[PDB]
Order: sequence, then C-alpha cells, then structure tokens
Amino acid sequence: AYSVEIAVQGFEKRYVDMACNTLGDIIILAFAPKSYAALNLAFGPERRDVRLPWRRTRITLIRGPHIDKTGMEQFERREYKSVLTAATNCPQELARLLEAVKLYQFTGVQIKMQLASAQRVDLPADVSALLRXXXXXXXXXXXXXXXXXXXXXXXXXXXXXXXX
Amino acid sequence: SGEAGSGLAFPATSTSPEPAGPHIDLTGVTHARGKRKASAASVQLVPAGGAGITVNGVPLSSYFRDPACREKVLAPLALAGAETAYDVAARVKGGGMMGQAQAIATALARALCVQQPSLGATAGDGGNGEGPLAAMTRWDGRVVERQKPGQAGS
Amino acid sequence: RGNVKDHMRRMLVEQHEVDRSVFKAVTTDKSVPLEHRLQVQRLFETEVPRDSAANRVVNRCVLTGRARGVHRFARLSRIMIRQLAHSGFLPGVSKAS
Amino acid sequence: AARAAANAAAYPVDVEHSFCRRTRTAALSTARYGSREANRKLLLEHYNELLRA
Amino acid sequence: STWKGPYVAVSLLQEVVALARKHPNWWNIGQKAPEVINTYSRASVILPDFIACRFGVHNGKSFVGMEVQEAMVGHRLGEFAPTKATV
Amino acid sequence: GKGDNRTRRGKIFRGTYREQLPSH
Amino acid sequence: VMHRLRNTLFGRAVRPRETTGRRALARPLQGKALTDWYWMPPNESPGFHSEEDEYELRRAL
Amino acid sequence: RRREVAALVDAALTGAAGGQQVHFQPFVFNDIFQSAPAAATYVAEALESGSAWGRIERFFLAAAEADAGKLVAAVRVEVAGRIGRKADMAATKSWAWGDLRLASLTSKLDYGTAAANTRMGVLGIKVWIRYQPAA
RNA sequence: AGCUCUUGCAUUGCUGAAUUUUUUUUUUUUUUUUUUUUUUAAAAAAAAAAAAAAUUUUUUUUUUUCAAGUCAUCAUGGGGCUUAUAGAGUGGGCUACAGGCGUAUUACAUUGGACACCCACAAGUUGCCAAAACUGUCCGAAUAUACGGAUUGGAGUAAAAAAAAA
Repeated sequence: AYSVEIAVQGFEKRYVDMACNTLGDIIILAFAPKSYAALNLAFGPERRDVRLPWRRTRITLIRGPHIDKTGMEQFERREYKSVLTAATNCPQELARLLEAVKLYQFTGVQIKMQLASAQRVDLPADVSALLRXXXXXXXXXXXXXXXXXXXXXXXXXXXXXXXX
Repeated sequence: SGEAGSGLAFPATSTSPEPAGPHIDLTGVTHARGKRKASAASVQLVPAGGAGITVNGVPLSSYFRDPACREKVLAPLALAGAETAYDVAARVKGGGMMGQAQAIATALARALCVQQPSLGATAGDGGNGEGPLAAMTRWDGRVVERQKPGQAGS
Repeated sequence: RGNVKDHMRRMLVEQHEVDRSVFKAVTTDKSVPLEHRLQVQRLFETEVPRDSAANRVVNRCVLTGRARGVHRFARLSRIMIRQLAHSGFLPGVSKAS
Repeated sequence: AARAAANAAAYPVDVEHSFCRRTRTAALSTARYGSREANRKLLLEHYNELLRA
Repeated sequence: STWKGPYVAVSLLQEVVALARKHPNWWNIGQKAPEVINTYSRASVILPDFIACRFGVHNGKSFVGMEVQEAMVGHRLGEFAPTKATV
Repeated sequence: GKGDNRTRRGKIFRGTYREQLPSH
Repeated sequence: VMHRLRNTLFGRAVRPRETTGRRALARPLQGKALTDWYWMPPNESPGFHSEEDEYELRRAL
Repeated sequence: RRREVAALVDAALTGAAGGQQVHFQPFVFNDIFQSAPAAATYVAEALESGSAWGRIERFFLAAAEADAGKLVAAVRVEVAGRIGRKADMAATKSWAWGDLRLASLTSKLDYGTAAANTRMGVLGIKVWIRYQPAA
C-alpha cells in the first residue's frame, strides 16, 4: 500500500518532456506483467498525467550602463511542471523505482518526489487500552535540498500511519 | 451532435480565444460559456419557473447591486423577449462588476442561442447567421493594453 | 572593486558568530530581567565586534565589484545580467514576451 | 484593518496541526531536528501524547 | 526607545568612571568638575544626574566643549555637536 | 496626504490599513 | 476554549509581538545565507591553467 | 599513458567541484566555421599575432566557398579599433558574404565575440553567422 | 604591484537621441509532365496547377547620425602617483539653503468629505487578499467649512473572551 507522486521542474520544455516520458516508461515497466503465469495490479482510476501552468513573473532591467533611464528591457524566467501519478502494493518494485531514478541522470531538471505510504506504528499499551476511525494519517516528513552539494533530486516522502 | 467553430478574435491591440462552445445537455438543460474580459463565466439553462435567475449562488439583486449593471445583466435576456420561463444557473470568475455583468450576458446569450437557433449567432451553419441577439454572441475580447514598458517621459 | 573586504565583514559576522550576539540580544529583548539589560547592552555590543552586526554588510555583487544595483534573483549585477543574458550563459532568462 | 486569511507567517517553528476537510484527514508536519527520522521520533511521541486525551 | 532598554552611553560611561575617582557628581550639589571630559562619539544618550560635567563632543573636525545644565538631561549628546552651516 | 494620518482610506496609502504580516 | 487543550497538547504560544525574547531564538539563522552569498576563486587555481594570471601574462606583452 | 590522464582530469574537476564527480566530454570542432565565437577568437588571436587584415579575410573567403553550400549560409565579421599601421582615429572595417536575414527569427543563427589587445591598446571583435537548413 | 588619478578628442563594451515606421509579401507541401549526375537506385533540374502558411500575448525583435555619454562597471593605450593620488580606525559630509529652474504628488470640494456596510467582486488556487463605487447616515455660515493636511509642540497606555467553587 504505497503511493508515489513525482514532480518535475524545468527550463526547456524539451527536457521536462523527455523526463516525463522516460519516467512514464519506467512506471509502466515497473508494474508490468511480463508474463501471464502468476494469475492485484494498480491501474485504478486514481492514475493521471496532470500537466500544469507556471508562475508568471517578469523581471526587467536597465539596458544602458549609466544615464540611460529611458533604456529598459524585460527579462523573464520559465518553470515548466508535470506531476506523475501511480501507486502500488508491494515494496520491491518501489525500490526498483527509487533505484531507477537513482541511476538515470537528467539534465537541468529537478526531481521532487512524494511518497505517502502505509507503515505500522507501535503504541505504549496504555493508550491502546484507553482506546478501548477517521483518517488521521499525519506524519508529513521534511528534508532539506540545498547547501550540501545536491542539484535537487530531493525526495520528501510523507508517511501514513495505521493503528486500529 | 454537429457543432462547429464559432469563435472570433474581434479586438484591437490584443487578441482573444474563447474556445468554449455552447451546447445542450441530455438533461434538457443547455450549458454555455462566456467571457468578456479575462474575467470569465459559465451558464446552465433550465426551462423552469423555479428559482429564476442565479449567478454565484445568491439571488442577483444583492450580488450585483448597481441597477445599471443589473440591466447590463438582463440586456440579452430583455432583447430576447423570453424572460421568465427559464431558470438561469450560472457561475462567474474574476475581474470587476460590470465586466462580470457583460460577460454573464454573453454567456446567457449563447445558451439562449442553442435553445433557439435563429435569435442569435452560432456555428450551426458555417459560423454565420442573423438575429437580434446574433450581435452580442461574439465576445468583445479587448483587454487592457499593457502598461507601457517605457516612460511617462514628459 | 573591494568585494573581498565585505567577505571579511561577513566572516567576522560568522567568526564572532551572530549566535553569541543574538543570545545577548535575547536577554535585552526579555523584559523579565528587571534591569542589567543596560549593563548587558552596555558592553557585549562593544566587546563584541561592532563590525559584526548584520547591518554593516551591504550585499555587493559577486561578478565585478558592484556595490550598487545588485540582484539576488541570480546573484549578479544588472549590466552583467544583461551581458550574460544576451550571451544566454545564464539559466534560461530570455527577452520577455 | 485588513489581513490575509492565509497568514503563512515565519520566524518560528512548530508541529503544524491542520485538518483537510476535502478528504476528511488531519495533517501534522515535522520541523524541529535536522534528520527526518529524529522528526519521525518526535512526531511519533507527539502522536502517543495526542492519544493521552 | 524606552521599551526594552532605553539608555546607551558606554564609552561616555568609561570616561565618566574615569572622572568618578573622587566624586561622579560632586558628592564631595555641583562645582563644574574642572577636569575636561572629551567623548569620541555623540550617539550617546544623557542619563539623569550627570550635571555640571564639561563635555567635549566630536563634530568630525574637532572637540566641542559644552557645559551640561538641568534642562539637557533627557537628550542625546549628538544634538549639541553640529556641522556649523550658519549662513 | 489624501487624509494620510486619520482615515480608512489614506492609511491604505501609508501601508497601514493593510496590517504588515509578521515576517523577517 | 478547546484550543487550550490542543495548546497544552502541542505546547504553543503567540509567536509575534509580545517582547519575551523568544522571537530571537525561533528566528531562522542568516549565518549560512550571509557567507554563501559570495564566490571568489583565490586567483591561483591549485588544479592548473589559472586564467586570473593568464590575463596578466597576455597583457604583459 | 592515457588512462592516468583520464583520471587526472576527472579528479581535477572532482576535487574542484566540491561534492560531485564529473566526466569530461571533449567533442572537437572540425573547422573554424561551425561555431561563431570560436571563429571570433581565431580572429582576435590572429589580430594580436600581427596578422594584416587582408590575409585573414583571404583565408576566411577561401574557407567560405571551400565549404560552399554545405554548412555556412552567410558570414559577416566586423572589427572595431585601430587596424593597419598608422591608424590613430577610431575606425571599423569588415566584409560580408551571402545574405543574412537577422530579422528572420526562424533563422538558425549564431552570435560570436572575442577581444584582442594590440600594442596600441584594446580592440573589439564581433562575428555574425547564418546556416543552411541541413542542421 | 596598486590606484576612485588623468585622458570618453587615444579606446573596447554598452547606451542616448529622433531617423518613430517598415517589419508582410514570400516560400514550402502535394499533383502532372519532362530531363542532370552515378555501376539496382537517390537527389537535382525544368513547365504548370492546387493547398500549408509565415514568432509573442502583442510587445520585443530588424534598423542610418552625433569625436553624443561612460577610464567611478570592469577592462585598457598614454601620462601621473607611490610618507601618499596606498590601507585601516573613529566621527562627520555626500541630504547644507538668499535665489532660480526641472520632475512628481496632494489638494483647492459637493460629481465632495466622513462613517458604516457585505468587510462587494480581481489580476492571482497550481507542485487565498484590495480600493473607487454601488446602499444607508451626518454635513453646505466665505464657514476657509466637519475642504484641504503643510509646519510645530507633546506623549508613547486602552482591553476583549470565557471556566470552577462558596
């Protein structure tokens, strides 16, 4: 019971496009029934490829070096986004995914990844006794992504708890 | 059904694109969309004597609450002469008040067009046609010109 | 120009780390000590390097020695930003619209 | 006499209790220690202390 | 600025304690304190008492001697060290 | 001042009617 | 008054504008942000082919 | 041998870069035309080296229709400064082959620059290049 | 080796100006017919016909001249400097104030001021937030008005919410 979200950031639409297509190839390979003989596949209708617009902000400059206050010119940064959606139930192929994105290097393009997943929780027996139903899936971990030699293939990975 | 391209690019100094159609849905309730500003709106038309007229949830006379703006809402409806008999269900987004009015006016016009073909303009026959309401179908997609990258300089 | 002298000022903000100064600032922003804040603030901003408070930094450019008209948008200064921009040796900042 | 609904403030840290009505879910987040697992330890203790109510 | 710590006069105070070898303010009410006091900074505030003190304040070109009296007690010393743009 | 000091209008001109968000 | 239970549950307090000195601790530190701002090579790269003196060599002639 | 030097340049980046290790990827130019500022620094390092302008523009033109119709559409090279022997006024000079449409935004196109420093003083060099659609 | 020392009439670079308008008329795809190069084949060439059309929120982009400006952006030719034209440290000054000039804002009210309103709808949900006004109420005496808000003194202060017991 694991859910994966991959967010992807770029400057040239070419590179974020190739990134989206190659990770889509990886997902479909990663849960691929390559042979019939074992038959719990997740193409449930959660699955998407949601595209996204950007953060419109223009940053302008003086053209001239000295007096030149007539001399303006406009400049501009672009960020292009996609999100990649899947989820699955066994962990060994999830590890194949994480090691797959560990190997294939992508040019100029940020990988931010969301991994909400189920993980079991010990309780002191007092609160289990004093239990005797809603979602309450609240871990939401957080990690840094810079100033320590990483050009941002950061993985964030909130967690979902279960203790009935 | 066979709808077609209805859109226009009427304006000066900045273009426009309202790619949304107007169409009748199988509930007997047509739906249409209209923007005349970058602020935008949609409509949904039921032939009914129920709640009457509705944008943004509320009855209209408190949301829009300048009278001139209210007849800017009602102007295609008053031009039609088919005022009462439809429930008017509608949604809006953006901008400023009578821009919302004339936008929702255009959308109401489009829904009325798919209700009655000859009153207003459509793409049923090659994106052409003529009725009293055919003038205000194609939206007036002029926006503000951009604040000039340059000087007052005076 | 003198980009490095400011780096020396930044290094003094961090060699005499700002934590020591700010912790003394904590006890002067506390109203809980009834007094002695005047004694704590009497020294401790004078024994502490006066050139290590965070206002003496002036945020110069890094390419050149620009001290005026800098940008934290991409850590450069306007004329260089334009030169690199037209060259395109910068992360995808194109002429706008 | 006007303020934004989303204060989105700063100069502090917390456990950020929050609820999402869209999916009927509570949300608590991590902020204190550098590593993720130390924060998992702190919020796990906070979850146990949450159930003392 | 009275909130959270209202007074700053540290170097002035070092010179004041140098004066305070027999009396800070004529405890031995005031007798002009003939030893000159010459500060090097005018950002200093003025503290209650401090009367009859010969203060020499810097103007950027020299030291300006002014005797303090009862009215200038709630002031900051730089108000008495101008740049002399008379005309 | 367009009623800069004491109005419900000129204090949006002096940036105070928008109360400043706590940031640093 | 229910948030008192949520408060003592979570140990929180009004963060801005109270003058109790806590804001100077809970503020983020700018010390990393101040010294990563510059970038100066030493003018003599220990690897090889230092350009900052090659320009001097070219303009010597 | 080679493989000492492979690891040497690879480590030379590696210790320089702080964190990561970085391959080295030399792909080499097979002319002076396929790049613009490569041609520009050929101009500037020529112009330091006492080349008179005529032999420069000679070798450029000979190389130009030596590679006629293949990868170069048009060449315009301008230099500003003092070029000659007794130039003392500020001046510029050039030459241009073919037609370039610098107003045409569908042009695969390039800009070049370089700088030279003669015995008189400093220079300015700009090179503008247009290509056929084989790219 | 270092200049914030000079020289923009020694310069590179970059820009100013109005030269304010021109940036669509041009190709490409397909068809038919035919011919140029190479020991089973592609381009090429030529006659004609039809369609596709020309980048971005719509401005940027293409443009001729002034020894126009800048050595204090860096650079750099020449000249100058090196008990000082080099660096620090502390405090000024870079913001001074007969006059005069340029650029803006705010008004001189009633189409308005004030106060409330719902706290009206935006640009702006991508990896929620206004004002003018609309609606209500107070004001119209050359009052310099309850318009206007410049100068000047003075001071840095209120609470509201609700719980348990007698």
